[PDB]
Amino acid sequence: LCTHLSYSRSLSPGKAVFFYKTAESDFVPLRIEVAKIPQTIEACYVPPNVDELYCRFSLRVEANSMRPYVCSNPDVLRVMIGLAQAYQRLGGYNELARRYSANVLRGIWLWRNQYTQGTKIEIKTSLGSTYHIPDARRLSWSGDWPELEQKQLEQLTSEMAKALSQPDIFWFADVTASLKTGFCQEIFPSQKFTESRQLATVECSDGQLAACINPQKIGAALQKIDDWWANDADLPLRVHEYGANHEALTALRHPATGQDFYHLLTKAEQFVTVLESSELPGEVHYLMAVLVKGGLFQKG
Amino acid sequence: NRYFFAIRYLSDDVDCGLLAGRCISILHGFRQAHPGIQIGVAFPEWSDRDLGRSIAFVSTNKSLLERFRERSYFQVMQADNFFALSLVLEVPDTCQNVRFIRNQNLAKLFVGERRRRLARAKRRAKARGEAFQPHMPDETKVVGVFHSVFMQSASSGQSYILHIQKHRYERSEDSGYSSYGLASNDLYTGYVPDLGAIFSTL
Amino acid sequence: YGCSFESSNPLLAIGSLSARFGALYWYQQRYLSDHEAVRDDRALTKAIGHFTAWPDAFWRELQQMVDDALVRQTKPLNHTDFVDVFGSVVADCRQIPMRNTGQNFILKNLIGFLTDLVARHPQCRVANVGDLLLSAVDAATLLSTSVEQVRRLHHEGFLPLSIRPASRNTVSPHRAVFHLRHVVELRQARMQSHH
Repeated sequence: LCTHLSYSRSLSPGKAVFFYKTAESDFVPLRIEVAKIPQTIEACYVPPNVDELYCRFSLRVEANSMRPYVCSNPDVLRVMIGLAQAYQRLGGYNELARRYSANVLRGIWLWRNQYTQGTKIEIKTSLGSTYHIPDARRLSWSGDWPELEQKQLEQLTSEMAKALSQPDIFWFADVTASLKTGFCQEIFPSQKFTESRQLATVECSDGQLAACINPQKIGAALQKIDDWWANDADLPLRVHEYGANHEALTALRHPATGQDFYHLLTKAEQFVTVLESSELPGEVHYLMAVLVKGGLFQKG
Repeated sequence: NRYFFAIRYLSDDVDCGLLAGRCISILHGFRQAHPGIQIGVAFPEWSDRDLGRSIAFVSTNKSLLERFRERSYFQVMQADNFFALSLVLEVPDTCQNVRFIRNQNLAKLFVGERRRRLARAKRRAKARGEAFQPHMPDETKVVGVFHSVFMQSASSGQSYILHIQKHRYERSEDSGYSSYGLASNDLYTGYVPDLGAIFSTL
Repeated sequence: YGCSFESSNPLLAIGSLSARFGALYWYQQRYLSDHEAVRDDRALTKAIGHFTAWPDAFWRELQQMVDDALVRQTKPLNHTDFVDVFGSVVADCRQIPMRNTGQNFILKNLIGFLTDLVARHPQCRVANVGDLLLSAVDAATLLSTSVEQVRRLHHEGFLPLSIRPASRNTVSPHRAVFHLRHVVELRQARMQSHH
């Protein structure tokens, strides 16, 4: 290893905002009511006579895991470059793109608000494509998707596979979903972290406030595609260097097992050798996923 | 002209909101056996931060209050060293009164209440034959401090919360207590002495 | 001195001698609490009649104390210790020396009961019986396995931990931390054998 090594993030959303349409104007925000009772109570629900609620966010994808942002060691750099390319030319970006793409179309980024009478998801991109999932309530992590839907997963996978692997393509997606709702259904936006509770909003250009979901909360949902441990797929974990599992309060790739990122980072010379003899194993899939969610890998 | 007795909780881990609810339920059951009675509930350890670890009952009929004290629940809880009980004695003549009014208006702070109110309003319009056209209020309200008591429903499948406020007494009219020995904002006037005094007895 | 029985309808009428000895020891501490009066014959003589309606009496003894416990409740049940309601009846199952269910018939009936108890009390908004907390040494007994195996089972994620401990500390075997309904279900799901 070496003293300085960093990657930046290769995939990121902006934030999500809730709103509805009227006959008089196209963008009316969903608002939150507060009573000072400081120590307050507050509430948010769809108001009477609005039949459906809209949620929207934007996504940029960048081929930025091909090269270290900073590296202080010429030998570490030579290897990391050789590895990313050794992988790229055998495929594998398709696999990562398939996993990311599946999560967008499924709709899990809606977290606790998935319980609707029918959710429709529409996607537009900067290359001129449009995708349409008429009903997002039925698509599993594991299983065969119904016809015409399986197909759009392949088409979206292809655009993203490119966005992740070739530079100088400026790829944007614009994701809007519609929630068909109940009579006065409660809505669950992001909460504020404090030292009673408060909810998060954003300001509109006209001064009104609106309910929202934070950027990283959308992001945490998209990248939850780690099921390469213990030969038991279950449900996937949010990619983490130690395999953290918040629900059970544990860690699946505890350093004690030799299965964490840092042990694996030191075997790069051996992986490149294998790729040259090539089948891609779980060990290199994990590593590539972490490099995409870049951060500090230092003080070796 | 007034008699009382008090109960204190001995255990440091006691949940006041859960436990207080049982004493009220007993009072209610007693009220059902003998409709023509009046017994008030007081909180002599009331604070702005918490409800307190003690409860007291106040009335005017000594012989009736003794009968209440003899209810089996209280006797069991004492025997197992959960409760400390006092005897019935006369209320001191050197104190001030408080109301302990309960406020159902606070229900409107929660989504479930608004949903029910509107569902009824829609249906109610059919008699009028006009289109359902509801009109909502503004974004800011101000309310006073209140504490919660956990309550079970009477012969049904529900549970809910009582919201208690404390108001200072002002004298007028004649009295009456609600089924829970609580006061109402209107047309249910009564009061209790604020016996935070002489509490060294338990 | 020997067993030699046929038409053994009572649960005390079958088995190896060690089990037959253990069953009597258990009966004695639990129902002959009166101080020794060297009624060595008479004191134990009654144990056989006692067991003749066992398949239908043991459960009532357990049911009685669910209700008497309930009416003395002071905390919401999901922070209440299993022991506060059932009084270590589980630990007593360890006086018979055998570990498996098909031979240790006292444990077999206690589990039967607890499975039914959970079954008639499904999860809802207000906590109820079945959400009580067990300690590590208790799951080991109900799951018919040693304690270290429970730690391994936790580490792999087969069951959740409900109480958040402080940092730079450890949770001891005596601390109450798993929900009853979680243990009953896991056992049916992945702990059965030919025993």
